[PDB]
Amino acid sequence: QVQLVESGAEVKKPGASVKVSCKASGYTFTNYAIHWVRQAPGQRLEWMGWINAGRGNTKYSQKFQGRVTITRDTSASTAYMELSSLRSEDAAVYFCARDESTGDYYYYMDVWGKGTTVTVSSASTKGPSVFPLAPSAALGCLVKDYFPEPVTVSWNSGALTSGVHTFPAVLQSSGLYSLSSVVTVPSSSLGTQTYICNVNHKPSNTKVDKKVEP
Amino acid sequence: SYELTQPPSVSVSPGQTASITCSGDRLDDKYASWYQQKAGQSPVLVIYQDNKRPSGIPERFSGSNSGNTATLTISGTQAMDEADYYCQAWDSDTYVFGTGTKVTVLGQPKAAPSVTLFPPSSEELQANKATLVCLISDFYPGAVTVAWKADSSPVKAGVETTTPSKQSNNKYAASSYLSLTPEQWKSHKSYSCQVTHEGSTVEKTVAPTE
Repeated sequence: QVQLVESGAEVKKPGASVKVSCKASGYTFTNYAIHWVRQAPGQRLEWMGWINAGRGNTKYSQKFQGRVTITRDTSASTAYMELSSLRSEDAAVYFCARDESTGDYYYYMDVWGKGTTVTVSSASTKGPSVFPLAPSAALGCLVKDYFPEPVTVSWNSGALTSGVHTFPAVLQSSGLYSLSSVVTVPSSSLGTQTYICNVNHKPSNTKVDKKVEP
Repeated sequence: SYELTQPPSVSVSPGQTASITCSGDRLDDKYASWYQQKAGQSPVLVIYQDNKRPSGIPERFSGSNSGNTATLTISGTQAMDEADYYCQAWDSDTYVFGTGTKVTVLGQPKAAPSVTLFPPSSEELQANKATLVCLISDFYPGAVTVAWKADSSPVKAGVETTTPSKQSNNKYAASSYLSLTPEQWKSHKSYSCQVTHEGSTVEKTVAPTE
């Protein structure tokens, strides 16, 4: 079917530039325009511009002050968006979407991509400190002060899955992330069942196994 | 530039009819489209050219454009229709999305939050740090507000709180952290995490002397 696939998540410093691609499949790339739309955390969708994949002409939102360049590669079925002089307001999810035609008739988008995230921050890679949240039942792990996203948390090397809720991370004023994982367990199990949370932060190559005791 | 203004929120029970409006200048001369965006998903086109429906979109979505107001009507709303809804139109070579409307469908009965407050671990305190962790679980609807108290005064520094997220039973959980120094933690009689859900406040309290 018609599908749009954006490239992977990016982590950038303020002032840098980022190039996101959108790979199109399931239709004739050359007959449609591709839109770029962004969404900052918790905010409205924001149109950035479009390119007619056939002719190559473009239209840009004037809000971006000529910081946006949209291009396409017809043999690759790929549209590109380059955002230069990144600043923290550019940290957002970036969607590509296909126009109903070439951006000049009914003015609606019929197919959307999955979106990709661009993080913009002056923070440097930092591994987390992992602390136990001892029971007294609910117990858990606090994964504190890391950058960038993400960390993954399993329990007992993945053996324990029911009653586990790993929260989305918070971004603190310091620029560093923090999250926690919790398990609700039966009070009987404490002191006989072993509970170990496994924290992996691939950008810093941090692996920590923490046993959570009463 | 051109602006498309939407009400920020609509709350509805399953079966009721939701109406989302979108106002814009000369909207009557424009084609309006509507996109549905469920939590953590890409937008989906539900209405285009004011009132047309794409294939696969439920027929309970309908649209109208009259008197410079586009209106998205969801008849007999279902729980799965909970989403953000965006209006979209075109003006001066610019595609414009509306401000967006959060549509809440009260699908479950009201459930008050369970609150669990963890003090700083001794391991954290030995690393010269201290974080209180407040877990808020099993509540519905998904909206909650967190307030921290040190003794009885409101805490306005060091607080971060996650946006609620569904558990595996379709109730919501939330998380809140109060970052302190160990000296600040150890020099107060008590700290409390106060969770307000539908006008009713749940509280938990911890102390350095426990």
